[PDB]
Amino acid sequence: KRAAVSNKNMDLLGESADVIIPTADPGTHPRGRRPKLKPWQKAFRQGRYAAAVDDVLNTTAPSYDPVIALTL
Amino acid sequence: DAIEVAGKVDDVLLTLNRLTKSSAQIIAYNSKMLATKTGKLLHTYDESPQSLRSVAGGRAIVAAAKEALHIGILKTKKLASWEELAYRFVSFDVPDIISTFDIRPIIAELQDIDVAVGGARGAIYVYSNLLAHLHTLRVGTIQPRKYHWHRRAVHSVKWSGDGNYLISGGYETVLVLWQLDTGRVDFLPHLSAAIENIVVSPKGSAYALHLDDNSAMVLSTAEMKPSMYVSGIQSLVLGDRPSKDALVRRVWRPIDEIASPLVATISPQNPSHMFLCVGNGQQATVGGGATSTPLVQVFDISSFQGVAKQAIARTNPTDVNITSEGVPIIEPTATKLAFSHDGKWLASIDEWQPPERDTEAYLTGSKTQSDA
Amino acid sequence: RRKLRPETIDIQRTRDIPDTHKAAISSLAFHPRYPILLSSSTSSIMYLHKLDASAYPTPNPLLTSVHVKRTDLRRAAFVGPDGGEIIFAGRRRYFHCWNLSSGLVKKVSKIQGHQKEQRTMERFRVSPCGRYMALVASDKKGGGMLNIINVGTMQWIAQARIDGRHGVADFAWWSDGNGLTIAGRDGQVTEWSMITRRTVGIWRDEGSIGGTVMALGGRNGPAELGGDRWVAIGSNSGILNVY
Amino acid sequence: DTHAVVVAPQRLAEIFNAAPAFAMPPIEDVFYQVASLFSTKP
Amino acid sequence: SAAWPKAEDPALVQELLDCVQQASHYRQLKKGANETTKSVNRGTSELVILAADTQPLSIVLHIPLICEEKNVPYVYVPSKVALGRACGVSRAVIAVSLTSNEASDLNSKIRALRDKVERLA
Amino acid sequence: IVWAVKCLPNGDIVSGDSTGQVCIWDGKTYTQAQRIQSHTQDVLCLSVSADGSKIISGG
Repeated sequence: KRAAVSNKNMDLLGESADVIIPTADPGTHPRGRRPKLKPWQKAFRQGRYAAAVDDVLNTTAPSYDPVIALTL
Repeated sequence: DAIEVAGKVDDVLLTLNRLTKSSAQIIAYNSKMLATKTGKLLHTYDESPQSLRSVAGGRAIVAAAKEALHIGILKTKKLASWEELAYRFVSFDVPDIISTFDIRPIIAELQDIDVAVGGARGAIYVYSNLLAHLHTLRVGTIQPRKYHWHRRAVHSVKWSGDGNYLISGGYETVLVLWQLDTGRVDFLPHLSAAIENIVVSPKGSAYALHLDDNSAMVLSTAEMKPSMYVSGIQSLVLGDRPSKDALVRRVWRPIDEIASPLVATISPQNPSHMFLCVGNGQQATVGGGATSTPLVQVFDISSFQGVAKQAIARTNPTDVNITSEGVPIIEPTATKLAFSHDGKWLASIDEWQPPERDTEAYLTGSKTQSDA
Repeated sequence: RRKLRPETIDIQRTRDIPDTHKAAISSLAFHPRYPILLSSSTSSIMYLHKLDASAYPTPNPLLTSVHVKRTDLRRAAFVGPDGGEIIFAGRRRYFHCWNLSSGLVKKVSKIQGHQKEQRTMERFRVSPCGRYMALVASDKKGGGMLNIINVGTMQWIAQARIDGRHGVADFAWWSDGNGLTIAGRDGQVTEWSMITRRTVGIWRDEGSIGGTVMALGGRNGPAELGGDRWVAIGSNSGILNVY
Repeated sequence: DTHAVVVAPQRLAEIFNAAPAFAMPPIEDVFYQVASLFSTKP
Repeated sequence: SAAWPKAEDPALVQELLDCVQQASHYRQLKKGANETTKSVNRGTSELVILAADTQPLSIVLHIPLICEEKNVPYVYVPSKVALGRACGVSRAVIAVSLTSNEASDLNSKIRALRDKVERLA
Repeated sequence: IVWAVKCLPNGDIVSGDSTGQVCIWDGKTYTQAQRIQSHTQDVLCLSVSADGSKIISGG
């Protein structure tokens, strides 16, 4: 893949331009990394506690963590 | 209302005054009629009346009982003389305890009205057409469209501008928008506190919210950011109008009470600011049987605006406010908060214990639930 | 300016726009009231120029030069007969509306329940009355829809769905401002009204194996089809039919 | 309002090349042919 | 009328014209009634698409006889102008005939397309 | 997957499908006039009143 103008060259032309409109909402990451939710966090947030406890306390899984289990 | 008496439109006031405790009567006044303090009586209705609204002009007025709703159309067209100001009234029982309602006029005549009644059980009943149903002894079958999303009582319902959308807000801190042309629904979900009141701008653009934590935000549509934010002192209040979800006997009925003094320090190095302990909202603070105030705000004393806010104890604004059973969650209260000599340190204490209904399985011998 | 004759035109090259772009020009637009040209490129820059060939020291001088952060500009358009707001957009899932009085730029990012249907906001058309704006929803699947948005409140008010093979080639609002004519790919063209909010009719371009663009103009057309006289539909072979 | 009539010259060349100068239709008939070619009636 | 294996479904018509355009870019296509008749008579033709918008329809009716004698599938599309600018001609083409070769993705498309034509019949 | 179609007496077509929607299709033009998002899982059966006044959808 190859973009027409990359974001760094867009930044350089924006330095050359007059009025800059920020499109990131202030207080977020500018490149746009939002904290994505792990599925046990998503199930706990929606209120699916059975799926949350199972997805956390499954100890065979490689993403297993006792401090995550204590957190939930 | 601005009605036409002879050819001069002027203000008419429509008061709702009690005569007994569960009855009341609605009484109209001009300005010169208010100067002599006699009023044109319009209706007396006898089931714990709440509120009164009217359409543009003075053609249709809508009165609200606890379970019933009284629609009134003025009897004559063009209102020749003042002594013939009479309203024909039809009452019918809404299926739930009426918390609020918004009427939109379907129009320079008044063709119809569309009533949205937000009830105390959570539903929003939309009665689509009323003057063409009660204009015609016999009436046809009227049946409201039910829109149920809120768990607790829905605090405010309003039609939006053109009439495509039905915006609403309840205890669940979420501004909801019923799409109403499709079946869909879109929402601005995680505010600070309960959406206690909404209005729509004269144009369709802005909404203005009175949030339960003493705040108002003029939002703009589909930017959905507060273009105007105004905050107050947010402390514990003994409310005048008691609560909108204390009508239907919940698990914990919300009581207007102050159990403990407010935890507050004026801060040295900046004596105009005042740090004080608050919850998410007033109702969300006092709900649950304990003060749940896991936040502080800095409040300007010299110019009375809430400057800023921050969390001290653990809080989850983005999680659900209510458990699956129906009790609001309690959050750790910041009991003791006092400020250092320098202006550069702050030490707080926050306590939390599980609720008494929750233990039930830790009791072994002489242990009661309070002891656990 | 004279009324022009059908075989030769008195076209006349004037002083070109002085500021060049660093990428291809995605959209040009003229202000409906004043002689002001708005150009927008894929290099995230919009240029507003005032048309003055007799200017000094630079002909067609630049008013302002707005760089939009991180959005390539696929389309920019003026709103209404007064030309009060500029709506501009690209590949991303949001579009901005910049009011030319009071200067505020609002970033619309939700299309009210159809945000799954719109993975882009690149192609849109504002109505000539300025009240509405239609956006082609990025959902091809043998037939394309386009969500219609009230301009003044930026909220979804309608949706027009046509059947095709790859979706919507182009579309155009009617001149009175109510309906719109949606020319899809594989030749099906659909007149869809706003009053009754369902399809007025469907016809077929003559022998089009797939449409690419459409335009719609003139005056004194049919009164119940928007009052535009000519429709011009250009296909992917190279042939443009005018009806 | 009207405009100038556009006519490809091959049609007029066919009108006059249909026959020689002698043994052509009379000039009233050829005038009606040329006028109906240059008539701007839809 | 006389166009009884008619392709009326627009999805099938779009598939036929897309395969015609791909064969036209592969130069595996014979355009016109005379060239179609030559390909069908010589037996190099894999599929043959006639058009039903022909104003005397009887000028392409001889090709169904030769296709019935040589067992190749013929189908009728609605519009000859669509067939013409599907081949890339800028004229109206009333009959087209697309041929086969040893090994192609196009030959696999031809086999699937004549299976769909046999589903029409 | 359009699990159930039925026809109103005035000509329109009501169709419940795999998204749990109920679409109202125009009768003269055969284009859609409305999408009503009603169910969460798919609408499996429809019913239309005899005078064309009520639609029942079961998912």
